[PDB]
Amino acid sequence: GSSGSSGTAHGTTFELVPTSPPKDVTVVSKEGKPKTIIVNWQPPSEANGKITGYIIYYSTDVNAEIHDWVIEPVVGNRLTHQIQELTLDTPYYFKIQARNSKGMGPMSEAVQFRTPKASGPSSG
Repeated sequence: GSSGSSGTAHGTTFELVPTSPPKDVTVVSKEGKPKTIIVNWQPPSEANGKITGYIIYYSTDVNAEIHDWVIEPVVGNRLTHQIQELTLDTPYYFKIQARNSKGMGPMSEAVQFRTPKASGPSSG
């Protein structure tokens, strides 16, 4: 594997951010609430190191610069996130990433998910 001696096995001497995109990227819609949607995902196999949290990006535009893209930081190292108060009949692009004690990594391909539609005056 590599060349080097061993002695002070007091953990790692250095960490390497997750330079790999997440897996199990799915985007569903809330039951009853069209303006609300749930985004699930899973940690990458590489996982050069450990995990502490995740970040999701979403914006009406797709060609827009990450700068414009909003940052939805997830707490409790959660693998799922919910976004309410959104627009209907509009193509929204979502992105999921993995960040650890060190930092964040590369974002996955833009997930195009067409928002649902309100069917019936009843909801709840």
